[PDB]
Amino acid sequence: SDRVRSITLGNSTITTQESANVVVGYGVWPDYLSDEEATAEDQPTQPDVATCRFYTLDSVSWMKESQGWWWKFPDALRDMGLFGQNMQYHYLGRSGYTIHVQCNASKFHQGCLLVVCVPEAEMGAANINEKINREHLSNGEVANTFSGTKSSNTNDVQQAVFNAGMGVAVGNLTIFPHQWINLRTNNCATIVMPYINSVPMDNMFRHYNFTLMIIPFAKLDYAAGSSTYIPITVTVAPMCAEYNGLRLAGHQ
Amino acid sequence: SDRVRSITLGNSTITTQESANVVVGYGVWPDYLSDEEATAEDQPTQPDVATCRFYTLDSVSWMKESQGWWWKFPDALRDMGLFGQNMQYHYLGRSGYTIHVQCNASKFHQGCLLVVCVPEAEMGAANINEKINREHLSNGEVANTFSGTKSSNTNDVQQAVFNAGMGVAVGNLTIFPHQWINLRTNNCATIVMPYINSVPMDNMFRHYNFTLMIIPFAKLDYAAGSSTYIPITVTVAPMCAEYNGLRLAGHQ
Amino acid sequence: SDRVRSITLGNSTITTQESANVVVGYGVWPDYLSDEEATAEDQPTQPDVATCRFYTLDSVSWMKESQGWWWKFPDALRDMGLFGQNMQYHYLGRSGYTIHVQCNASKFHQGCLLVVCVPEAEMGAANINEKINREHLSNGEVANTFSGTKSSNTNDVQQAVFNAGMGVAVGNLTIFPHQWINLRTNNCATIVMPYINSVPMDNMFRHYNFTLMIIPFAKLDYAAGSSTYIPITVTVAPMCAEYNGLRLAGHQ
Amino acid sequence: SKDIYTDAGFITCWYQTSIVVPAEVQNQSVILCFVSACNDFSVRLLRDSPFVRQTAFYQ
Amino acid sequence: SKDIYTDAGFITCWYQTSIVVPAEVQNQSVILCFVSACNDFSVRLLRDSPFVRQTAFYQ
Repeated sequence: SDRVRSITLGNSTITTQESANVVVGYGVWPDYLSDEEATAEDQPTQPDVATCRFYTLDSVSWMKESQGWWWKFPDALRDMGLFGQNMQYHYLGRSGYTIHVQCNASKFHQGCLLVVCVPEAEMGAANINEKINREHLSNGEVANTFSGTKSSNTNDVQQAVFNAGMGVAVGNLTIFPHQWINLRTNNCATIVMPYINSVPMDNMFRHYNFTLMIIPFAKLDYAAGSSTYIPITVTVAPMCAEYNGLRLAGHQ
Repeated sequence: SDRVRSITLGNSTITTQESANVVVGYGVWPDYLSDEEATAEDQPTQPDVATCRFYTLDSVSWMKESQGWWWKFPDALRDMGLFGQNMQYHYLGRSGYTIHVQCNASKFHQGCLLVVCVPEAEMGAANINEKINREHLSNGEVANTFSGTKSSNTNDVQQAVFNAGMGVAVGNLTIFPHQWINLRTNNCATIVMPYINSVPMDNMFRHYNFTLMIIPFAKLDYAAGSSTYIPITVTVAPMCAEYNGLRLAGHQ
Repeated sequence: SDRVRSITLGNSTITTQESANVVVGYGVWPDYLSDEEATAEDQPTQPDVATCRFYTLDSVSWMKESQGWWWKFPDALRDMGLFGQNMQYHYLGRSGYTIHVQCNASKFHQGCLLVVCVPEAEMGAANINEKINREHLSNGEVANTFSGTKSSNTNDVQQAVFNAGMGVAVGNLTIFPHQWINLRTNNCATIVMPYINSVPMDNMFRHYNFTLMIIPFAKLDYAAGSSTYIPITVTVAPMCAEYNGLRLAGHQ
Repeated sequence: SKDIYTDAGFITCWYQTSIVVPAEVQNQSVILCFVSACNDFSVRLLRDSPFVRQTAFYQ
Repeated sequence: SKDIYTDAGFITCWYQTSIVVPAEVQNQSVILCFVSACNDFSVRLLRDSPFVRQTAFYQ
């Protein structure tokens, strides 16, 4: 059957035995920039082995009452190897991605997640006219967390699961590449997200390209004898990466 | 594989994911009356959309100690839609059937049913020389129930699981179209029963054509933490129906 | 799929629904002695129906703390039917084998066995300069048992699970035909072992050809409500048997 | 819009059987619902939606 | 009929292993048995069966 899937990217291989499928974005596979869309003129560096590989981010736990997580994803890989270095030393970066989210549970557990990859997820602040700090929209590989109530903190992102941060209806949030990790059948979820942007090659620090949102709909309900700690592990890998405009280090 | 089965009849569709098979009677698929067997002469009405559809009867529970059920089946659909109306207004009716019995259970449950479709199941009375009332052989979609002991009620059907009402040996009751709902593999049971009768077109109130008998052999045994109420749901659908001799309403 | 396997040998058939595979020795299927290797000259008796059939040995239990078992296998079938008689009345015997080991467990159990068929497993004694009795290397179909500690009994086999009796490293004991009965997937284990010996036809009482060793690595761990007694049943069947040199009964 | 001349239908979900669950598992669960349109779905007249409720400008 | 000259065989069922069952499941279960005949089954002489035990007529 087609439940056993393997993915080889460079020197890191994910083998899963209860996958679902691979959602290829909006049908378009990742590709390098063809020169009908060329803007800049100097030769870019395409590493293709030390960059197109799986990088593991931090793992978060899912209790009975957890509300959600979000990761910005040109920023959470700021300091993950030579993708991080070649992010720092350049000025323009273009790359696809390949999301994989590990989360396993036995047959006596129930619950369902939702893995949506929202482009340009511009979030509203907790107060109406307050400036968000940079350390609350993202924290790198450290995951942020939704709050189910009406959050009212200072310099903080508006945490509400029934608005998804942007003020959209969170039930209608499935127009994007989404998969459902229902814990009765599936071991993981795979999203191959191509690079959607209005400019051909963009910077990778000023711009937050997209946001991976995991929001639980069916809560982690289980008996009084099972294992409580059920983690969630996320590991992504860029695709077709290239870098334009080498300059001195830093960002300011 | 062949565990996923779909049945479409009119405007009602049963989709099951752990079926067993479809037992087609004694090999003969339902058919309209070909005119080599024609007896009456006026044109019959074949509705074919408002009649050949799934009608759901009442649902009964199966505890640890339940003994059985029986339904007469030209009579339990007396008042189920236009099959019931076209039963009432006519005089002769001919139709096949398609039995489907829903009953689900988890993997930590055990037990086994037996779904036998016995033609002409003429039942003996509780006392020897007593006349059975009409409201004890059938109650419409309200199911009757066997009693495991020697039943000795007045005006009542002889309720004994080791005689099947007719006085036959109930272990030998598998010569008919039968399926076994063993709860470890199967979700349902399907019997396509053609119309077996000694006359080509018969009335549908005076005659009880057959009796669907569900008799548990392996009792519903389970732990001290599982869900107690495990229902049994039966839904049938006539096939190739036609009706002869339209007259004024009623039956007397 | 290839999980359902059937084996027919004479008048005894093993049907398993969660097998793994059939390990055919070192690739060589059992065969009669071709006359390029012929040593003796009188005509041998090849019964082929009353000999090539499955013989069931004794069943042993596997608690949480059991350490191992070993059977010598030209000797444990000393008194199992006409294989036993035709062992006794002859002088030279040549036969292949077909090991099958039944051991079943539910999905809420865990553990893993190891079924290795070691040729010429010459075992060391408990004391250094002591003569082993015949009733401790084998007991027929009565299984011997390893001891996990440093065994120090008199006239006894050196029982230690971390030496496998021969003083070899027991982790390195997988060079032979081996299968793993991990209790989460498999119902049994099948080893078709051909006859490996330095002489073409050998006696079947003086020589212990090989030793079947079952040594648990992952202990039988389970909850506080499951069934404790989980047996282990072993049933083998000789193949391509022949017998040379009929003489008077006995062995001395 | 809500009117009387065109009414559509009344979805109603029903237990065909109950939920049989073995021991050491929770009793209650969660069903979700999705919605979409088939191959022949259509819309005809534009208008403003009744969800936009503003008072003044957004300076 | 029961006689001595023709005896057939003695079915005997045996535990090859025990029944290993995990927790929160009942211990005991039920096996059923079925019977039928193969392709070459035959019968030869008619007679009356010893099961008909009546006394008088059924008025």
